[PDB]
Amino acid sequence: DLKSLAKRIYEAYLKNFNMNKVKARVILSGKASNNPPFVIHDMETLCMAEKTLVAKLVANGIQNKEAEVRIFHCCQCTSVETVTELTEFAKAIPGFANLDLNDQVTLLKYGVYEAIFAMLSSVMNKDGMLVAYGNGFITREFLKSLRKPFCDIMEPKFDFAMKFNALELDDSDISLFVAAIICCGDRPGLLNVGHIEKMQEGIVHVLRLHLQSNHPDDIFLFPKLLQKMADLRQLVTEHAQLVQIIKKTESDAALHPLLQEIYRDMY
Ligand SMILES: Cc1cccc(Nc2cc(Cl)nc(SCC(=O)O)n2)c1C
Ligand SMILES: Cc1cccc(Nc2cc(Cl)nc(SCC(=O)O)n2)c1C
Repeated sequence: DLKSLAKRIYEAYLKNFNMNKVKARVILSGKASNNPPFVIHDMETLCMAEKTLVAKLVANGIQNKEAEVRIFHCCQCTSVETVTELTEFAKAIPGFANLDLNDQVTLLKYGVYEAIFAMLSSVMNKDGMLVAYGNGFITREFLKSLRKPFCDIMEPKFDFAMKFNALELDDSDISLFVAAIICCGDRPGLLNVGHIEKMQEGIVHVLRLHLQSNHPDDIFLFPKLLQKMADLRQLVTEHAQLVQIIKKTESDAALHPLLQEIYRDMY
């Protein structure tokens, strides 16, 4: 029964996310054959990568804009796609589809970015992150090179990811972790907190059992992951504040309407 739950969540994860850790680590390891990632480490390579990966935009003249504005809009596009995937994943979580329609929206509103930065670790190593469906690799140092405030976007997530990747979780662990993130009983605005906590309790229960079987060498792995969930909520809170800064101080860098709605009245 509980392994049913764990397998259903794992299978929904493998099915709904176009990029997962095993596939990411292959690309990140320099392995693979055709269509390897284009490395984006300075202005020259960013322009080259854009001419191949976003041809229509280049024809619209985006390369007249600041590199920081293109990178930010690239980030937004990835976020919209990942929110779409997480929304479908959550539907595959047992019990979620039975919740009130307003509570589903609320759980995903507060959960998506915590889950996003958790799973972002999977496509990060100490030197950069995968982008563009595995076809680009943008270096950590190039991102640090951007003018403020855009140089402050990615680095706190690199810092989180290096410590998160140190736990050596696999997709079977991560799928349960993300399920636990979404089914969070203390989100603001929740109508039926009681059903969500019962849903949360069952998922975390399976997580605890799964980590017991999958990581018998890490005595405190379960409470370490509880702490990472708190760490992610703080990271998202801070991230929403930097995005709000960029929204008002930085013109040319408008916010997408799906993401705008996520941050509205969030924190
Ligand atoms: C790392 C990478 C890969 C592929 C394309 C791009 N540049 C982008 C990507 C996107 Cl989705 N959008 C833009 S500019 C959009 C606009 O100016 O409204 N520029 C970048 C920065
Ligand atoms: C899965 C993935 C990989 C790479 C980038 C992104 N989007 C990000 C990541 C970071 Cl650290 N920052 C941003 S700012 C735009 C937004 O708030 O959605 N967007 C995402 C969501």
